[PDB]
Amino acid sequence: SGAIYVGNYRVVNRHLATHNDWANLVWEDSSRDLLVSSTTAQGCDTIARCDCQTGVYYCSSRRKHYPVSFSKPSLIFVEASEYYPARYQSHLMLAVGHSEPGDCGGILRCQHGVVGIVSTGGNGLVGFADVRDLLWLDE
Ligand SMILES: CSc1ccccc1CC(=O)N1C[C@@H](C(N)=O)C[C@H]2C[C@H]21
Ligand SMILES: [Zn+2]
Repeated sequence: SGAIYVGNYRVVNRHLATHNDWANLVWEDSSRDLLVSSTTAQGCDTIARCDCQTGVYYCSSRRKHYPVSFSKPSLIFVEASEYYPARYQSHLMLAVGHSEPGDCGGILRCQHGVVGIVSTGGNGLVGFADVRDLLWLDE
């Protein structure tokens, strides 16, 4: 579980999105595991606009924040699931770190703000869905 709240937007994993998110849909992308829904209240999360490759992510399965080195956003194969068939997921960033299925949504942050959220994991790895290219979130 976990969301990003910037201005009149809510950013969640598309596989974890609720009925309200779909009733107030702004943009969704299956290949990125992202969904953006509109909000009534004003959100206050700063989105990072950078090329950072080091940051800190929240791990709800360990109740701890972890510093990580992460890859540049890319097309990375993800195995079949109960939400998506086997496919390349775009704008994904991998790091060495603990991830569990319910850790999806945990925020990855650098010194410049929110980078993205936990999307994939397993085998001593954690994958983050990047949100830095979505410039319309700020505007
Ligand atoms: C971080 S979740 C996790 C953790 C350890 C091991 C396995 C998983 C499962 C995983 O990688 N997922 C990928 C996600 C996707 N983007 O397609 C769909 C939901 C099922 C989540
Ligand atoms: Zn940064």
